[PDB]
Amino acid sequence: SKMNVSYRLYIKTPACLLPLSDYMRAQHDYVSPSSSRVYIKDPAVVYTRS
Amino acid sequence: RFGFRDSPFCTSLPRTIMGNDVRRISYNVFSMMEDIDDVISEGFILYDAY
Repeated sequence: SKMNVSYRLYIKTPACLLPLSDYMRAQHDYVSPSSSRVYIKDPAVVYTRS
Repeated sequence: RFGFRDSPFCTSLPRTIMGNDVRRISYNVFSMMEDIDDVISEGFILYDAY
């Protein structure tokens, strides 16, 4: 590394990487609506008896 | 006059029954209804139809 490398390139540290110590920052919440919900496919028909 | 048992004929439709006026409903409004049980719990005169 010291002798056979001539020039070097540097960039900002990407936000993708996370040290193993900071694994608690990856904890996250997702929400799933209750399975008791019914999703309707039949349309609504209008009418009158007059 | 005839002698029928439980005759369905009235000389004229009662204007007042049991001291209160008999409710009158048009056929259209009666058909459009959705709470027919409550109004049938007392009875009513249907009109506006043949």
